Amino acid sequence: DEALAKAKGCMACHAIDKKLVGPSYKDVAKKYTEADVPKLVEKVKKGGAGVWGPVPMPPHPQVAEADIEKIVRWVLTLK
Ligand code: HEC
Repeated sequence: DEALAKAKGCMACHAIDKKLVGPSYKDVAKKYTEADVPKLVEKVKKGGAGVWGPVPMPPHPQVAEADIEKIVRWVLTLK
């Protein structure tokens, strides 16, 4: 949910309705659906670049994959 995203440092680089370093969560929800959850979860975990730009999202080797999936399913409901 939102409190979890913020507890895991996500909202330093992402906001619901505007762009910061990474895409807005509303743009992420517009690009993907619940079909894509497994793919997004790997991206947050392993990090990486190129889908939205050249600046990489760092890996998250110490955030539980269960928590990441929670944040990701919530991101996707922001329409
Ligand atoms: C900067 C220090 C970041 C923090 C911390 C987090 N994210 Fe991020 N994210 C960042 C960038 C620069 C990008 C674009 C990467 C690219 O391919 O261009 C992203 C991307 C995402 C995405 C979209 C993934 C994709 O479309 O391939 C999601 C769903 C996302 N980020 C979620 C997310 C979560 C849940 C974070 C906290 C656990 C998190 N990000 C941190 C920059 C940064």
